[PDB]
Amino acid sequence: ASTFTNPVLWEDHPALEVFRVGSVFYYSSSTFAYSPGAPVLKSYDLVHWTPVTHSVPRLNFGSNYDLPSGTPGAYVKGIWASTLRYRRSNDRFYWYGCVEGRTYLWTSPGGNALANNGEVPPSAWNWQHTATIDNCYYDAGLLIDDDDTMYIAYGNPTINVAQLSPDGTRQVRVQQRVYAHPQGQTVEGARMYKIRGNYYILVTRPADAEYVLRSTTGSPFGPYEARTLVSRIQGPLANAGFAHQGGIVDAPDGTWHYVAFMDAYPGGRIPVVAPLRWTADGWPEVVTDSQGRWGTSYPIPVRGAKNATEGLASTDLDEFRGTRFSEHWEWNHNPDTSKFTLLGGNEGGLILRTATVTGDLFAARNTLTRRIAGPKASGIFRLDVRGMRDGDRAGAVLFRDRAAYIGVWKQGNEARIVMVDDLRLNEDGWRTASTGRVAANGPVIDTNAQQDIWLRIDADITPAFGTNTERTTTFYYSIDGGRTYTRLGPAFAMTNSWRYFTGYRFGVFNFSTKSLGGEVKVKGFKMNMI
Ligand SMILES: OC[C@@H]1O[C@@H](O[C@H]2[C@H](O[C@@H]3CO[C@@H](O)[C@H](O)[C@H]3O)OC[C@@H](O[C@@H]3OC[C@@H](O)[C@H](O)[C@H]3O)[C@@H]2O)[C@H](O)[C@H]1O
Repeated sequence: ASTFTNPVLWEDHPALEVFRVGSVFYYSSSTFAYSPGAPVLKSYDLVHWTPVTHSVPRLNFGSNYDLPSGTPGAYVKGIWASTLRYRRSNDRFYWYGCVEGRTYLWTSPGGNALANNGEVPPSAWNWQHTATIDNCYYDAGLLIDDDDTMYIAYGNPTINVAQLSPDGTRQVRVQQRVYAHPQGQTVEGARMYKIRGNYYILVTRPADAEYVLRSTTGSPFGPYEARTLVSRIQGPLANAGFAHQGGIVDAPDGTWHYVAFMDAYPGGRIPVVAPLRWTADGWPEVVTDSQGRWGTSYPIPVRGAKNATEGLASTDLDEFRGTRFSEHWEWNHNPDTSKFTLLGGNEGGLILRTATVTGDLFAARNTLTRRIAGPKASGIFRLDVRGMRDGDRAGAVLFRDRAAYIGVWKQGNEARIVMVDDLRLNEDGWRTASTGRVAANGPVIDTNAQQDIWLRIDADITPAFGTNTERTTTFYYSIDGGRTYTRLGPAFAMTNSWRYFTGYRFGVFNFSTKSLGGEVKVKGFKMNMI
């Protein structure tokens, strides 16, 4: 396939950093209070991406990341725009991110990637907390320079550059205000580069432009001068704001590409790719289509690229086998590890024991989530719910700050299917605004039905950002082994607001309104494109 179409991945992976090691491209994204945090995706062509690891296996940023006492928890805090690079000299990946005023470094060995055309064996990833720096590198962009000195560009509304110690664990020096926009416009989203002898920093003007800065002195400390890379460019997707932020990366053939993202709410922020050309005077420019738009299709960045993949694809059936989750799953806040187990053996399965007593889904620990692929997808959870106890509520949630679910309520000796809507957080502070209402009752389910209940969410995430239209999701259940599905409840209208940042997700939850002791088994999950 000699060309590709935008977007390259229709899944919420915001604040991307991209770089190349040998034959492999790596992409790092932001995850807020979702745990594990800071996913890493891998590609051979900048187009087909597979998740391979997460840089922060459990969030270590403070006790609120364990959701100890309900809303506002650490909702919409945690990992904002951060940065990742691979250091050849010690075969180590470095992830830095500022969270609530301190900067955290997590590192992993690379399994000798520099020597194996950039491949990291799946077993070699092993991320550990390596340092904390007592300066906030808001919207950090790491550069490992050609002489092995490490720098971080950061800031909002103006850009600073810090020099780190040789081991990357301490700040040695900061130059403040290496760039300020001359008309007082806010910039942020720094990514930092050393390209053919010169220093570049990419910054965004939220949320519609990207500037390229270049050091006027040839020093990493600048000062820097700017040119526009994109400003309010049209395409390649409608109703998804503007392509901005992101970063630039070289393919093995020496050609450069700009990987930006779109505000494709209600789905989230998704990556788009364009080629770059370099001017004779040493600046990069986006290659547009014949109409000056970010093109819907372009030549493939790598020809005859490897197609091999690690682990389960986004749409692959996941029966929760083995000892670890696939790279697609993330908990809402850190999980209580004493309250879930992956069963292993022939069948696998995930046991979710109730971990929180609450009437409020947003206060519940151990809600397991994953990204919805767009523009439309069905997510199906298969459960055994015989272990539910009085007051337990479990099910499949369309999860965000305006949420709905289809699930099972156990009251006394009755288990029944319900559809619940009007679950809402207040965008001003993220306290609960509504704990929901039963919008429809489904049937009472007997023990045989309880042993195999299938819960289905059909979500439409077709972009609607900036429009007056809200997309809708519908909910279904099966109590005949997935052979027949029955619709339950109204169509649920989804928010287009950007304030929660993360897109809508599919999730499975289990909590109690009375007491702990109950459990469900999640036998499987499947996402189908619809
Ligand atoms: O378009 C959705 C996302 O917005 C960008 O993120 C920043 C955001 O930008 C506003 C988006 O809507 C515009 O109409 C408006 O004019 C933009 O300002 O809001 C600002 C910012 O968060 C702030 O960052 C600095 C920090 O110190 C503040 O506490 C924090 O509120 C946010 O990053 C993003 O580009 C796009 O995806």
